[PDB]
Amino acid sequence: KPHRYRPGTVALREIRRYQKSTELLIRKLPFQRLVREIAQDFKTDLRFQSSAVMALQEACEAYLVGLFEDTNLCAIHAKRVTIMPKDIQLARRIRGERA
Amino acid sequence: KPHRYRPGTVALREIRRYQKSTELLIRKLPFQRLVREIAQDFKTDLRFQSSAVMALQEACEAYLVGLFEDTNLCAIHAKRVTIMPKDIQLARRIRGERA
Amino acid sequence: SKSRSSRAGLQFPVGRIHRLLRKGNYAERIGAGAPVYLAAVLEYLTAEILELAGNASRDNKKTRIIPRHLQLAIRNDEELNKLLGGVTIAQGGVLPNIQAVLLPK
Amino acid sequence: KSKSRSSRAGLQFPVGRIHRLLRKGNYAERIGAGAPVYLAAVLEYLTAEILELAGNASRDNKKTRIIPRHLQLAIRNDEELNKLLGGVTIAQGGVLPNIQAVLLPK
Amino acid sequence: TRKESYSIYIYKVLKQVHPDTGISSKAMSIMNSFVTDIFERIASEASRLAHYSKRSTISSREIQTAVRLLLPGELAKHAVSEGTKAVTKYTSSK
Amino acid sequence: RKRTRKESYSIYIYKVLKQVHPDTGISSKAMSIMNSFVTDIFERIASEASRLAHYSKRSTISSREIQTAVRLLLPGELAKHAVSEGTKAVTKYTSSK
Amino acid sequence: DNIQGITKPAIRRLARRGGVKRISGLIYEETRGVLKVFLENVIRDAVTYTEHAKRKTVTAMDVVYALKRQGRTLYGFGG
Amino acid sequence: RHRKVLRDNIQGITKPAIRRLARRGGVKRISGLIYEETRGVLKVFLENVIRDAVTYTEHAKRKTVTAMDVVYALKRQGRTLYGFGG
DNA sequence: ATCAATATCCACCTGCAGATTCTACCAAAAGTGTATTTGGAAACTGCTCCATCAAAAGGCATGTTCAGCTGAATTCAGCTGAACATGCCTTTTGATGGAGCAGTTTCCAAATACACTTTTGGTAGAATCTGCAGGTGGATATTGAT
DNA sequence: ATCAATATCCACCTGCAGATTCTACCAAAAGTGTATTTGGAAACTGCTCCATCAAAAGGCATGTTCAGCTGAATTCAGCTGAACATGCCTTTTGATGGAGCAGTTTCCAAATACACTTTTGGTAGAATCTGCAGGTGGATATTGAT
Ligand SMILES: [Cl-]
Ligand SMILES: [Cl-]
Ligand SMILES: [Cl-]
Ligand SMILES: [Mn+2]
Ligand SMILES: [Mn+2]
Ligand SMILES: [Mn+2]
Ligand SMILES: [Mn+2]
Ligand SMILES: [Mn+2]
Ligand SMILES: [Mn+2]
Ligand SMILES: [Mn+2]
Ligand SMILES: [Mn+2]
Ligand SMILES: [Mn+2]
Ligand SMILES: [Mn+2]
Ligand SMILES: [Mn+2]
Ligand SMILES: [Mn+2]
Ligand SMILES: [Mn+2]
Ligand SMILES: [Mn+2]
Repeated sequence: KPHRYRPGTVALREIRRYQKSTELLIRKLPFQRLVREIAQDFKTDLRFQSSAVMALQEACEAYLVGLFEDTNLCAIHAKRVTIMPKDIQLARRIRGERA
Repeated sequence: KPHRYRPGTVALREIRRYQKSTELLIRKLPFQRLVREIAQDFKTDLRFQSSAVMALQEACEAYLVGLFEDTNLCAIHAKRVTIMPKDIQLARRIRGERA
Repeated sequence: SKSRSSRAGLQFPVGRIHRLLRKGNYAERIGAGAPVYLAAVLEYLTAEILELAGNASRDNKKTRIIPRHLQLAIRNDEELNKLLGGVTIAQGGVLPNIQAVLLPK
Repeated sequence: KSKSRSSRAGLQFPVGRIHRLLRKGNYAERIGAGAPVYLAAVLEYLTAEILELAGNASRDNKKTRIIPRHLQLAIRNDEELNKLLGGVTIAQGGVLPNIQAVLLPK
Repeated sequence: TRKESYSIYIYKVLKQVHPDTGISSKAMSIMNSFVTDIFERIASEASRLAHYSKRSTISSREIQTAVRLLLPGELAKHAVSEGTKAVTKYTSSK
Repeated sequence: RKRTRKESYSIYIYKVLKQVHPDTGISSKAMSIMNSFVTDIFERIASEASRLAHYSKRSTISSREIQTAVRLLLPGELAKHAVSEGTKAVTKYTSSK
Repeated sequence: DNIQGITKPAIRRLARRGGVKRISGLIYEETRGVLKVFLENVIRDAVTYTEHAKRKTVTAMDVVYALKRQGRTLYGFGG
Repeated sequence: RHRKVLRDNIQGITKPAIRRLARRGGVKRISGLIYEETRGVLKVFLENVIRDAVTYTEHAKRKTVTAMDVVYALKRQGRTLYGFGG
């Protein structure tokens, strides 16, 4: 007989998993293309040290995870458990990033 | 006839007044004692330049006004119009001040 | 007989700014053009703020720039604001701004 | 005879090199004799403070070699180190396990 | 002794953009703090920039790159202009 | 072809690593991090020290400068112990010559 | 004591400049806490600058340097 | 001979990876509006870092962004990164 | 208060990829002996700075009354999580051409180091002005009631 | 929205005090003219490290179904926070004087910067070692349905 984890159970599982973890969470190549695109729109004919592309990813994923923490706090603050774009915006406004 | 403005009206009035003004809002002496009290916890026999006590008040009021701004935004975020300590705390955490 | 500031067409003192560079532990040798260029940049920014502030002053029917004018001048400009995001202007006050949901009716 | 300044101060960190880095760093014109010693000491103290805390983490986590995760556990769990490196990102560090209470089921 | 300022230059500049207006003294100092501040950011970044390239000399080029890094884009562009201008003029005079 | 030596703080970090955990070794990315930590803090202190010399119209950075620097930069306790260590390291370095 | 000198009306005033309309009664004591932490950190750093200059009087520059090095640059007393 | 044409690559930030990141952030439930919002924020973030890093590159008369360029870049942007050089 | 379905843990194993140890030059410490500076250590100013004093004045502390807001309780459509079938494209592993760092040499345009020689920018009294703070008297706004 | 009546605001004028501008001068910066240094820009060029390219494989990204539980919309009473007038007292503020100190000077002994001339400590690959990363298979929780 078919068996289902209740909604929100795999999420908690997923949190405990990824926080215990240390690995990059964005795919290596899709991100590198993004980097080479954005860069190229600012300057052409650019080469990148494989380490420089990694350094950027490390920083970016660091940033986004940090950002999602604060986001999740504004969601809870608003008596919700679901993050919304409104929450990201409050986080960023207060972080001073662009108020 | 005794006459009453409805709740929140003089508040709005007060807001427009104080945002239009530039004066320090904490009284100079109570603050000066506060400065001198706190300071002697670090070194004794201390004298203060009038400019130094003043610089501080400017900084404190700048800080607190900024903080009430970010706080009122958290109050709004929770579908309220009343700032509460939750709000001040959420602001201070996201500011990174003491998370 | 003729100073470097006027030699570059500047009000700011290319002379002093060269001494301050040397004496600021920035690098061992300071270049010939660096104090000119820097003095040039500083004057521009000064002028930029000051006009914006003068405009602020006349609009409150005043002829003398006080801090409020400088604060109004700065926070109403998207770029100067980004430049001095971390700066506090004593006696500056804040821009009149009130969140909508707080208005009545 | 050979005696090194590092050993003359009772330090592992290299007082010599740190004196040169000061001289060569556009910090001031003359560098005092004790400045590189005092700094080598402080840099040495902190290195140890972090390293001991990190070593515990590696051992608490079953392992014999400290990796980045460990330094991150060591730093983010110490209230004072954590303040010292509040703006610092440690590559390959991960985050401290933390789940808001309101999120658990009951 | 003498504690020097940027006051007279700020004022000179105040007049050629606005000859009408005067400047409050407390406001004059605000401006003075602004000039010394920005002075320092640029000069600091400039120092750093020369280090990254193992150079012993801060040149107009270093001040420029600096200015591109500190100032916002519209403000950066105009400042580079004015800066290049004053340099080329001072080059050409002697 | 004859790589111009790129010098590190590695061997010292390792020594100290051994003094606390003779047990444990360190991964190279971890070593690198640590190496980034030392250079960082070096610069923070050395900078603040630079400024302090400037405010007192001194041309010279002395153990006294580094110390005020360390007090400003470090948190309490890390500051207190770090001061001690420096003070100790210095007078011992005096006492030898 | 002296914090309490930071009166509820003055606290209310600052809030007003912030655009705050309605204020919980619990804010004031919370606010006094923040202000004392803020001040402590600034002053601690200021007096250190004092002590470094072998002085017994905190100068306005000592406050500025303190503020500057804490992420809160203050124009108007500098220089 | 010629280079390939890069475009629409911010979609490489797949919805699974945005969720993964939120999880590490400790996020339990995610609105559908988040993923496109996140992409916005990430691009702004990334642009500004790459702008500066590349500015360090050209200043050093180079054509290859070095890992140190990103590090300096991140640093003068308030975000110091350990792990790649100091 | 139970079992059936999964997911989580923990141990035990084994070859490699990554860490540690071993060796050998060279850049950089270290040791000496001149050749400068500098950061204090005392003697004294003038100055801001604390300490009062003494009224006056608003600004604050209280208490009352109540408007209206925050929090609680219920309800529901429909959004977002869990699960599955599909197959895409990312990840791995290896090779290759060559673009572009990086490292050395070689050598002037540029910067510094003096030595004087002007000039400017700072300081302390001098000389008008701009707002502040009040003063009517005129519409505005806010609120209570047909 | 009108009908009226407290209060709030806003304008135009007005007199003066506090600052601001304007004037009159001198050590200390700034600008010069030399005498050298010296950094770093150019011109080869030995060589890592990037960019492609390819080829095979499953780890995952995509897309669909489907229903649980969250968010949002509504309602409402209890009670917290606003407005207001009173009564009181702490803050203001204005000299007035004394003194604690910043702020300057004037030497000098101590400490530092140089300029070379040896002496190691560190570093860069080669030479060994050895965690632990991945892969299994059973014990131990955790979770969700009767
Ligand atoms: Cl130049
Ligand atoms: Cl003249
Ligand atoms: Cl050795
Ligand atoms: Mn299944
Ligand atoms: Mn131990
Ligand atoms: Mn709905
Ligand atoms: Mn003159
Ligand atoms: Mn008026
Ligand atoms: Mn008026
Ligand atoms: Mn009237
Ligand atoms: Mn009624
Ligand atoms: Mn009117
Ligand atoms: Mn004279
Ligand atoms: Mn598919
Ligand atoms: Mn709900
Ligand atoms: Mn040896
Ligand atoms: Mn394993």
